[PDB]
Amino acid sequence: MLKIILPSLMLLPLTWLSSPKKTWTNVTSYSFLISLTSLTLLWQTDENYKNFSNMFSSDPLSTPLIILTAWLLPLMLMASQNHLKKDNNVLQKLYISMLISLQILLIMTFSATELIMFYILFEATLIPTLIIITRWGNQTERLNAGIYFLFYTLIGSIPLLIALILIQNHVGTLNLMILSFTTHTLDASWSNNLLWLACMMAFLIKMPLYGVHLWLPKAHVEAPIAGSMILAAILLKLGSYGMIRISIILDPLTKYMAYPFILLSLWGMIMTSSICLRQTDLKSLIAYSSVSHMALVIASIMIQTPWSFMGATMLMIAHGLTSSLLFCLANSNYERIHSRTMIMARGLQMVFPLMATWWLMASLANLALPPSINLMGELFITMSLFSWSNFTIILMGINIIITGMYSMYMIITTQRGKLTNHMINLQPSHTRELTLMALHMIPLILLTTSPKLITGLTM
Amino acid sequence: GWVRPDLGQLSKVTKVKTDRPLPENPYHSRARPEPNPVIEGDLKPAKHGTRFFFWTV
Ligand SMILES: CCCCCCCCCCCCCCCCCC(=O)OC[C@H](COP(=O)([O-])OCC[N+](C)(C)C)OC(=O)CCCCCCCCCCCCCCCCC
Repeated sequence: MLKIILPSLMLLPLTWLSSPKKTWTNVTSYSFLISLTSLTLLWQTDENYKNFSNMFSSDPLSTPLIILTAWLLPLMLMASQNHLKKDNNVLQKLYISMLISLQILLIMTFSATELIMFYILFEATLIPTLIIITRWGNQTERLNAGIYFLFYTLIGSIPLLIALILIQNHVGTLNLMILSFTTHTLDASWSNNLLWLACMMAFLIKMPLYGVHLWLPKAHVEAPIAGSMILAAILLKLGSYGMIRISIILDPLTKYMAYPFILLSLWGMIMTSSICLRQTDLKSLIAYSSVSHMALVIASIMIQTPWSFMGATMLMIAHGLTSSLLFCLANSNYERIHSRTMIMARGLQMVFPLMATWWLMASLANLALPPSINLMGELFITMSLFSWSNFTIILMGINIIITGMYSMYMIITTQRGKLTNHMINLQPSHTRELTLMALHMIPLILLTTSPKLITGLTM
Repeated sequence: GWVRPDLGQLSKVTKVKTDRPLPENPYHSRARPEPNPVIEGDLKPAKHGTRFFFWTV
């Protein structure tokens, strides 16, 4: 893991020592090489786990998240290097440093073998995205969004720290494999119920669970494009990864303690899909779609079925890719028309045909068109939920119907229809942003071609 | 035949011979409690480093 961590660390001196006319080129190229290096974690020819060191290890669950982070860093640089052209050189290098630090800390968080180090890197990732949102956001409400994000996460994560220290005192090491082997069954008392809630509520906050999801739409709206990408594509999945890692020592009382959160997830995905149906802001629509998909992931992890875990992993990877792609397309329209209003730009299919093709493919990925990994994850989550209870199919079907409805509504109101001819400032297309859309869509196609990479721990 | 002592003679410490035995425990002291069993041995290094959470050394 050190062979990925060290050159990502060396990206920062490269950023601060490169010429201002060469910084973007050098950092983008070497981050692409970093991702190519990170692809060596897929060499898993055995049932064992690649425990590289005493503090770093690789997993069938951790590996796709690490590869996705390393792949998202150059895409974030390409996405963010347009709204920083009228910007100071040291501020540009600081922004690149923030993105690189996010990538480093997220790779270390996913490769961590010890839960206290996982929590330390959790908060370490909490810092620079707050800095990015607050400093390079556009509207006034970025400060309130950053406060909401930071303190939802902190109030979640403090009882997680208390619970981790308690489990460390009880067991001795807080090492993941040691806990997985010497797991003890809890006796289902009120203290154990509170311990369960303490170690689950941080991840449920960052997922986000319904009712506590209020930080996410304003944070994603007010964030810059790279911040929205890293948030919606890695940090929610970081919460899910924490849930999967910590759920192994919570038997058996997760069986009955999972009940309120499954109901919250299902009804919240219905409610947030309805909000997407009636939402006037494109980034808000994408954010609430992310809330619904992560609610599906929450329900799968709560029901703790091998099909549910596999569908959760596939939906994590697929939703990260398609949500970053949707945010990049919305940011292209935002850099064109300087607005986020859903209905303001309408006939963009006429002027931007290839970008309309990218929009259509992103939305078809969003509504889980087969045989994509989006549909793979959603279908296996549905199968596991129907095994858990046959009446969940009603909520699943309503969610699927509204999902297709808001995705096609987005397509029709942003691309189809008559062209808003007053928008004289419609530059044709940037090869940079078309490349960004291609670099989002192609890994979706390749993972659709070979879905065995992102199945996860259970299969 | 008595001679008055000079200046400084009555005020000095004199030895004296007696057959009365010296009291071995004049304070009537109880038995003193034993000290702690001090640990001896070579100072080996710390096992597996500091063992502070996830720190290897
Ligand atoms: C994001 C949500 C935040 C709020 C909810 C957080 C989780 C709620 C449920 C857990 C209780 C609170 C966290 C406790 C962390 C430690 C848990 C633990 O170790 O449990 C076992 C321990 C018990 O210790 P034990 O396990 O050693 O028990 C000994 C048992 N025998 C003797 C049988 C062996 O539980 C506690 O000590 C819990 C005491 C909590 C007292 C303080 C609560 C303050 C308020 C909490 C919420 C504050 C933030 C929100 C404010 C409002 C915002 C709108």
